[PDB]
Order: sequence, then structure tokens, then C-alpha cells
Amino acid sequence: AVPFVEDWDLVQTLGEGAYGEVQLAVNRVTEEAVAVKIVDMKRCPENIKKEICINKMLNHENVVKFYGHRREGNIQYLFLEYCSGGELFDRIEPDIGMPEPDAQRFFHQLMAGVVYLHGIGITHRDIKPENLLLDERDNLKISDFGLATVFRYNNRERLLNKMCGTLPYVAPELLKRREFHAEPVDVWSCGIVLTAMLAGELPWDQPSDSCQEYSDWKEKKTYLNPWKKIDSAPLALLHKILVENPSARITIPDIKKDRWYNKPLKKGAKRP
Ligand SMILES: OC[C@H](O)CNc1ncnc2[nH]c(-c3ccccc3)c(-c3ccccc3)c12
Repeated sequence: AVPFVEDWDLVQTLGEGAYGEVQLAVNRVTEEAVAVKIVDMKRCPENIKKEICINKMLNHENVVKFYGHRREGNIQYLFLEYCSGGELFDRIEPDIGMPEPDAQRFFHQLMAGVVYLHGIGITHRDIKPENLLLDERDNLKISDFGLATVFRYNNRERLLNKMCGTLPYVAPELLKRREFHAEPVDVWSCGIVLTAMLAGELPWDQPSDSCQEYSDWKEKKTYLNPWKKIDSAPLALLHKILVENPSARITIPDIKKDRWYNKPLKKGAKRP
């Protein structure tokens, strides 16, 4: 009943990569655009079999949609919601950040996605600007579930024990503790993302006692960069998010009650 509408032709590369490359795949009938992550299994299929598996669970407006996959011998093809805006990373001006009302809006949408994930028992484990993509109307989408894992199954939480992620975004308990809860770790990395969006710079290489920028934060020296660029309201949120003890760290329900989070800043859509 559907025409010749599923032959995928590779228009252009959208970039690398690490695991391989991403291409813009159009269908030559509908001109229906999707993105195609191509990975060389030659270059342990558990990293990608789980990535497909987790991707099949996901169905949210702030999470990159999964459309299917392709074996084709030794090369896996992941077909994925195309985000024509690129990465949130490219909207952040070094040393400046972005307008606070844009940052707030991206933050709202990130929380919306992370609540969704945590509600279906999935933790992303690598939230950073590079993995947050933007669609045609500048809506934010969580992307890349290659490090993601189930932390809750049949209403039973599992502790995480392997260290992963990206050092500037990683929470301190994952470098200190053998085992630790998944959700506070995600929350922490959203804190670092917010800091990057409002200041255009990352506060520290890693959240260790051997890191003076990090010790400066525990000591409340908010007269230093990047904190001096921020503004008292979002900074007060950041003081709740970037709390070393994960049991004292603010939870998402409480972030939605925060004063900056609920501050009117930005007028409705440019059109209509
Ligand atoms: O990693 C799992 C992602 O879902 C696959 N990547 C994408 N997926 C879905 N939509 C996308 N638009 C992009 C993209 C668009 C415009 C400019 C730059 C990037 C990319 C992209 C591709 C290659 C590298 C980095 C970013 C991308």
C-alpha cells in the first residue's frame, strides 16, 4: 500500500564519529530525512546491541527517535531522528555562554528528557552539550545511548559500579565510591551543562580534591570564574545541583520547584 518509499540514499556526511560516522539519509520519493549512525563492528557488539536495545524503549519529544537498524554483514546502521540544528555545543559562545532565556528553555527541555529516561529506568550516563542535539525549531533532544544502562528493573533500583562518562561532567561519587546511585549522577551533569550554557566555560577538569577549581567551589568562592558570570538566581540553583554528597544533592522534582527554573524570562514562539 506504500510506494517505493524506503530506499535510503546517503546525501551527505553530518560528521564524525569515534565509532564511525553519521550520514544524512534521504528517501528519494518522500524526501524523508533521517540520520544514519554507521559503526564498524571490526573497529565487542555489547556496546551497540545494548545501544539498539535501549533505543527501542525510547519514545519522547526531547529524546532522539529510533527508527530501526541494519546488519548488512559486519556494519551496523542505526537510523535516527534527524536534528538539523546540530549540537547545543555550537550555540555556546566561549567565555560568554548564551542569553539566559535560551539557556532556561534548553534546561527545561533537558529536564523533560531526563525525567522521562529516569521514569523508564534508563540512565544516559554521558550528558553533555555535544550529545544534546537541536531540531529545526531549536528543540533539544538527548542523543547517544551507547553508554546508557538500566538502573531500575521491576521496580528495583540497581546501583552503578563502573565509571563512565566524560571527566568535566562526571559527579564526584563516581570517582570516589565503588557503587553509587544513577540519578544524582545525571543531575550533576545537567548542572555542568547549565554552567556551560550561562558562562561559556567548564568549571573544572574533574570534580576531585586534587583540583583547585573544584576546591574553590566547595569553599564558595563564587567571585571567581565561571561563577561570577552567572546571576544570583541560576547560581542558587547551581548551588543545589553541584552538591558533593549525592544524598544531599537536589532531585529533579525539587529542581522543577526552583525559583530560577520557574522565572518568566522568554516570550512565546517567534511566529504566531
Ligand atoms: O550520535 C547519535 C546521534 O543520534 C547521531 N547523530 C545525529 N543524530 C541525529 N541527528 C543529527 N544531526 C547531527 C548534526 C546535524 C547538523 C550539524 C552537525 C550534526 C548529528 C551529528 C552527526 C555526526 C556527528 C555529530 C552530530 C546527528
